[PDB]
Amino acid sequence: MLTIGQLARIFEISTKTLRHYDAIGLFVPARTGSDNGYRYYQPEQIEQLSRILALRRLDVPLEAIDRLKRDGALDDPQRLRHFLQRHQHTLREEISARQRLLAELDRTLATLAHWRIRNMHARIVERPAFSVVGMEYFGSAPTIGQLWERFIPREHEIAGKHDPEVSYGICAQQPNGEFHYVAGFEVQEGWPVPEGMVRFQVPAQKYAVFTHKGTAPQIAESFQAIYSHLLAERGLEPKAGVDFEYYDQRFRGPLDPNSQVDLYIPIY
Ligand SMILES: Nc1nc2c(ncn2[C@@H]2O[C@@H]3COP(=O)(O)O[C@H]4[C@@H](O)[C@H](n5cnc6c(=O)[nH]c(N)nc65)O[C@@H]4COP(=O)(O)O[C@H]3[C@H]2O)c(=O)[nH]1
Ligand SMILES: Nc1nc2c(ncn2[C@@H]2O[C@@H]3COP(=O)(O)O[C@H]4[C@@H](O)[C@H](n5cnc6c(=O)[nH]c(N)nc65)O[C@@H]4COP(=O)(O)O[C@H]3[C@H]2O)c(=O)[nH]1
Repeated sequence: MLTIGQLARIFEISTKTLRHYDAIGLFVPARTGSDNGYRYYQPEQIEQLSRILALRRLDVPLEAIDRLKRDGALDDPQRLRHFLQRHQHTLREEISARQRLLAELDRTLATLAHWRIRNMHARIVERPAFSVVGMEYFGSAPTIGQLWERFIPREHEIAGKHDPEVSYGICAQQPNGEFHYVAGFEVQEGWPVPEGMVRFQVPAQKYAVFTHKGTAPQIAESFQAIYSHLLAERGLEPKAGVDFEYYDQRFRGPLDPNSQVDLYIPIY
């Protein structure tokens, strides 16, 4: 025979969970110690307690278990299997119903994007030429976001940062056809350029500035809307030159949906 401590041990439960079961009359010990008032169980009851605890593991309430114990369904493998399949069917439907909501949710998230784009209004500004030092990349890559994580650990090595709280994602066109991306900071001329990095000069330009209020992978969608109609709808025409992303305090990481990024679109 097993003591309540031995039983509770091999099932890793508390000893009063078992006295409780005894008070309910759900799981009664085979006999009570006639000289210590202790509870003692038979090895034949292990599989019975095992099934009781397996129901509790399925979050089945104890009063349910007590209902099964009384009307004999708990000690019947066919009636018990029936209870479990039924409960299984509910779990599957609760999952299906929630999965349907995720589709409706994801469909609703898409419409929120168009609403955001419709609210991305342009502000026109002219800015003089300024110098940028950082890690450049020559070539039409299918990575940028990787250039940034390639660039963030070496940011410290840039001396003479005129304004360290703002950085730039510059994209310059080449008569090549290819484009030239550079991630860096505005720094005054004369300071040394860390090894493996470059100094890029952004010319003076007229700009249309669109505030992208979203994630960084979502930046491309803003660019698409900008060149598909947003400039035209405002009678502005893009001009060949260098654009850039303007990251300041409003930027909170490439995957934070609360990040804001100004996109300086050169125009006529
Ligand atoms: N103080 C106390 N302890 C209990 C009681 N019921 C179970 N135990 C504990 O459970 C062990 C084995 O239980 P068992 O199957 O009755 O197996 C027992 C039982 O079959 C038999 N036995 C020993 N003493 C007595 C006794 O006073 N009366 C009876 N009828 N049988 C006894 O010898 C086996 C070995 O017993 P133990 O080595 O002492 O070890 C016992 C004892 O530590 C109880 O009412 N009082
Ligand atoms: N046919 C049927 N009768 C229902 C239903 N819901 C309640 N009842 C009746 O109402 C009594 C108490 O229901 P309760 O307050 O929800 O209290 C319930 C509940 O808290 C728990 N319980 C028992 N069976 C189940 C079960 O299958 N699932 C769950 N989740 N809880 C149960 O234990 C109590 C059961 O006490 P009983 O003596 O069985 O008595 C039950 C039962 O006769 C139902 O969906 N179908």
